Amino acid sequence: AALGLRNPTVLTFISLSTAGKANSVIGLCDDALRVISKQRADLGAYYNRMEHAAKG
Amino acid sequence: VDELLKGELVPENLTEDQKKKKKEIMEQESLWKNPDFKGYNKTFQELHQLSKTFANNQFRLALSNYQSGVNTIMKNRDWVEQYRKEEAEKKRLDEKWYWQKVDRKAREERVVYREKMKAKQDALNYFSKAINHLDEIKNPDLRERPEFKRLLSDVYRSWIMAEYDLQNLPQTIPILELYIEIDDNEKEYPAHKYLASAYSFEENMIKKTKGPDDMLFKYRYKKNVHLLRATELKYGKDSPEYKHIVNVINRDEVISV
Amino acid sequence: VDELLKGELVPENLTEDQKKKKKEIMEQESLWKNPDFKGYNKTFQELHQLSKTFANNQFRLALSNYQSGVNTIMKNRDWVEQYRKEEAEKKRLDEKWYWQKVDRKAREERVVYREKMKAKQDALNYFSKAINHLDEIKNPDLRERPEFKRLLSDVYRSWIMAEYDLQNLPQTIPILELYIEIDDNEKEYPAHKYLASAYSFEENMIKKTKGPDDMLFKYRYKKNVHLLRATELKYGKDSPEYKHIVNVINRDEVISV
Repeated sequence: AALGLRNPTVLTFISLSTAGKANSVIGLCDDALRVISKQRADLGAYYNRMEHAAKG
Repeated sequence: VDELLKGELVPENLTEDQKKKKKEIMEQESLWKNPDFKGYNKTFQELHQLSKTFANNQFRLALSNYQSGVNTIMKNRDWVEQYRKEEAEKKRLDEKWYWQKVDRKAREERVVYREKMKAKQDALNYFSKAINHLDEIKNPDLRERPEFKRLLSDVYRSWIMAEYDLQNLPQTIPILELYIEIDDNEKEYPAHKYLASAYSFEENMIKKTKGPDDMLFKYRYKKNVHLLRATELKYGKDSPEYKHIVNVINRDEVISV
Repeated sequence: VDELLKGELVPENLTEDQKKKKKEIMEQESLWKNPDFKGYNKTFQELHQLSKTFANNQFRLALSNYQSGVNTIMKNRDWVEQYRKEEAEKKRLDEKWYWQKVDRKAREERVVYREKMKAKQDALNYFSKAINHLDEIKNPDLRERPEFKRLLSDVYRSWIMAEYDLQNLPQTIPILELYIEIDDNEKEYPAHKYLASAYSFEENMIKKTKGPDDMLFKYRYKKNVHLLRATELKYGKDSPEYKHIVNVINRDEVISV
């Protein structure tokens, strides 16, 4: 739901049974991949600062 | 008479004894005035769900969502009308072949169809929110009021109309059946027309996926019942249209002689 | 006639001499009035278990647990009926395929099964507590009273029905054999219906694990005894069903020509 792959209200998730639908899903996965990448960045950024603090 | 003119469910303000009871409780709550109080046990505060203040607040939230959903549908038709007007009025200096005009036309149809579905999906979310707001009105007395039945039918009708456009026919069956149980909506032929198509979709899926025979028949019987009822409500019984449908249904159904 | 209307086993209050005897003993207990006395040797104080006061307190304890266990079962059936009602009445805006309906139903049947097994276990603990109280009523005279046999049969009946739902069939056999020794409970066909199944379970396990042949035939013979008896009580001797069971039983067992 948070990655945009499922409607948080109606609860229907994406489908690839139609060629026209699949083209629009390609854009959906791009935004889904961006959200995960932005999340992994913040986690790694926290890990880097914590690594400095332990050495300090 | 418009039931949504005031935008409220029930107008909230008489007995001398009741006026005395209301006086003493207000005094008691002043003694225990504590805005930071939070009930550890939720049972008592949940009784507020049966109040008239709660029902009015839920009714207005559903009204707000219903208006937004209708605005989504109506603005889309305004945009589609404006888009077609703008496309026809712009100069095509590099179009000289008939197949070029067919090619240019098909893009406009694809653009229009794309935007319509986006509007239908956006409006459906508003209606689904409006549906949920009315479902948590737990007071049966407030559910029988004309204002509630006026909004409940309008929310159901728009949700059914939009969901059919998204080709989600089987989802419209539960909502359509609750629609014809309110007031005299059962006498509307559009309600039974939609149920005929929706149950035909279910019948094909059982036939296609080779499901149970019992479900195949039930979807077939429900399809015929509402198909015939819609014919009667619009063209009348013992009409030329009605006789046509009876021949079809008898041929389709299984009978024993 | 209800033997549990008053909620007591025996009413505790005549002879002129006996009334005099009780008076002097009450006087002796006044001279030695010592609330802090504790008997080093428990044999004398253990005779209190033969009193009417002891049995009445135990009977109410067994009665109290029995009601809690029965109320536990009945509250569950209210919950299951309420739960099924609520699920069918809520909206499924994302369910458009038949397999989606099948999967949603399968989830509900798991939730219902989970609570039933939980409810049966909760009651079975109560019924076992009720059974434990009744076995420590050591006065044979008070054990013959109509109030006692009324509660004893109800406690056993509720316990056996709960135990069978938990599939602990071999445990029901000792309790069922005690049930059919109370009043004319032996003439109930459900009592012999359960013994038919429970002994069948025992025979299968001896066959499955290659147990002793003596235990194989004993459980086989007992299974036929209570299957034939259950048919006779419900359908009657020399009935078509009774003829059916005799053919089956004669075929299964070993006979000599």
